[PDB]
Amino acid sequence: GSMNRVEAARNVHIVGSGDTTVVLGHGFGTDQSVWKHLVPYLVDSYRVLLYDNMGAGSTNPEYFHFERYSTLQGYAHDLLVILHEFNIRSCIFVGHSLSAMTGAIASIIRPDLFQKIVMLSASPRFLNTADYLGGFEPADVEQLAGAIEANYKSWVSGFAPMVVGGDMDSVAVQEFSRTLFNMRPDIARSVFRTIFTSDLRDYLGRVTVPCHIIQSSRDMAVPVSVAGYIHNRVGGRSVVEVMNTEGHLPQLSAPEVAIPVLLRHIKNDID
Repeated sequence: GSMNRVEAARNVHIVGSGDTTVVLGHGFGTDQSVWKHLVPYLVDSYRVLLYDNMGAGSTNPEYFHFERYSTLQGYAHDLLVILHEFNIRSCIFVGHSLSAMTGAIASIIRPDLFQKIVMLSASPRFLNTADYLGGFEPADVEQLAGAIEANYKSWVSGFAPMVVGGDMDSVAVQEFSRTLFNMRPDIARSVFRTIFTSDLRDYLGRVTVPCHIIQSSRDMAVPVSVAGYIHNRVGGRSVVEVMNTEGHLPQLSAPEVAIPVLLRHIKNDID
């Protein structure tokens, strides 16, 4: 029989039912399993579409890293293809980390396909300027970069607790290491470079669909002022909620706080 890796790389899964579809995208170093504490609460009222991105599940029988994955613009394009191929008419897009920005970029092109956007732990740019506080100076970025290919075994066990926060013993920190270990060393490096070189701040003014902007109050990757930045720069209506939590992946590490906030913003329009 013939072969096709585009279904396998995207790894599209659909579950539940309803008039509205909710699409779930994820951030660097993880996969669609990050939404495990969210999905059970959506299925009664919504059809839920999950997908994979940012080099997730590299070590497999058939995973070639395509050239559209060199930039975030290509991921955004690939998202629009997914929406067309499953005939989505209007959708509630929920994006974690930089998949929030890929969703934002796609909504500029086809705002009719998006009812709203829900951003979680999102940032338009990680690196600092004189005027803009991304959260990282060049030293910080290269420090993290340096250890990635020297040993991927030791980098993951040091990086994973740093991003997620709290103690290392938790299942959240272990789950993130597990998904990190599915990636290859070389693919994670090229993806890492794309993350920290990315700058999407100019796009924000073009976004016209409603955005709900959610994050942890102590995120090592995202200063609290970044939620306000996005809020002031988006072109349509928007709202901000800083949760009183720690970590870049609060849906996995603090579900008791994160999940109810996500459900409110998904189910209700901007009141």
